[PDB]
Amino acid sequence: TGLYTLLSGVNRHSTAIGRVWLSVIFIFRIMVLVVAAESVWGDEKSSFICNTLQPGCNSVCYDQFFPISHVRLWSLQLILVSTPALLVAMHVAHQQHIEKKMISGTLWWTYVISVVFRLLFEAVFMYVFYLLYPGYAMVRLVKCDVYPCPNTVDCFVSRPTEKTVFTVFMLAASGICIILNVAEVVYLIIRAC
Amino acid sequence: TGLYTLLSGVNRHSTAIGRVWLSVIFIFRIMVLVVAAESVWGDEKSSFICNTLQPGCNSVCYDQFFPISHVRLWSLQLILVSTPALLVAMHVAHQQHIEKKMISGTLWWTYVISVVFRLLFEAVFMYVFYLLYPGYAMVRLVKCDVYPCPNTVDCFVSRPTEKTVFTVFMLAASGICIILNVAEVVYLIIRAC
Repeated sequence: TGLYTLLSGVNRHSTAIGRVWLSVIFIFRIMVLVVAAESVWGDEKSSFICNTLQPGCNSVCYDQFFPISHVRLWSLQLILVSTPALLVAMHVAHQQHIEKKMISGTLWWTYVISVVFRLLFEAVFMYVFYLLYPGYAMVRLVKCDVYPCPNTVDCFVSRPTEKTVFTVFMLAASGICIILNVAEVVYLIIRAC
Repeated sequence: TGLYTLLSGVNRHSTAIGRVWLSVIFIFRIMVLVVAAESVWGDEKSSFICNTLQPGCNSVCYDQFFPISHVRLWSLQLILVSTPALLVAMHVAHQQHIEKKMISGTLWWTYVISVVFRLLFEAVFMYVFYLLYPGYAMVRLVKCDVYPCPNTVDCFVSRPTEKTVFTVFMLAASGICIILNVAEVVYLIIRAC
């Protein structure tokens, strides 16, 4: 869990919000993603079927309706969100090594910049999820007319309801993280002056 | 066999060529067609297969390469060739009935016109066979690119060699019939003057 708290962005300049609340939500998202990765999204493509005899229609319809899986989007979001925290940690380690082999304002500015970047990454991933999948709910039946499928064919999705439940969980966690990051930057600015 | 000789065109004005030679060739063609109709052309479409998974490609390729079967063409040719003979026979019966209830030149002209029409029908059927199937030989493998078949597919024909043999027999018989009809009209014209 120490690696997770390091990836969250815990810093010596962090207040209570960034040290005890943001890290817990980060670990919660990690755990939910680990639980839901291969259990429920494992057979997303192998169980995807369409009512047709046309060869190759299943693959093209699946690619049309799922350009990128939800789990991969969440994994990329977590990696990109955790990147600035470890960047700051490596910078701190470099500064301490330089001190050993031989100010606070630089640390403060680095922390606020990293928090802003985390907020930006979370916001852009929320926006791209909204673009790709406008509704939080997943439907049982989809209509596909991509070549080489003739006319329009019916295709059926695996586990729509469980995927909807996990999507709601993940979106709520991301929204809470965005709100907490905004509160963190506002609190730091207020404490500055 | 009497019905066959009636359908050949035997008339009281017929010479030896039309009475003993043409009728025999007509009966020979009838017998060969009866032998070859369903024995060798029976499974022409059910055994026609193509190397593909595309639904509907077998039927469209068969229709593209065999617009009308050889056996049906020969049957239509025989029916149309035999039509003028029975037309003449019915006209003779009508004339005899009119005589009973109450010249030779009319009979002579009707006979020559019927022979000319038989020659024309045989010639046009030979020409249409040449148009549809330029080569007398049938090939084992054909290349088909008709929609919905993707790209070009290989399709295989049933009994190409036996069909080639029977085609040669039928074409030779038809050519002999054409030559005999031309000889008949020339001989009748010569005897006229």
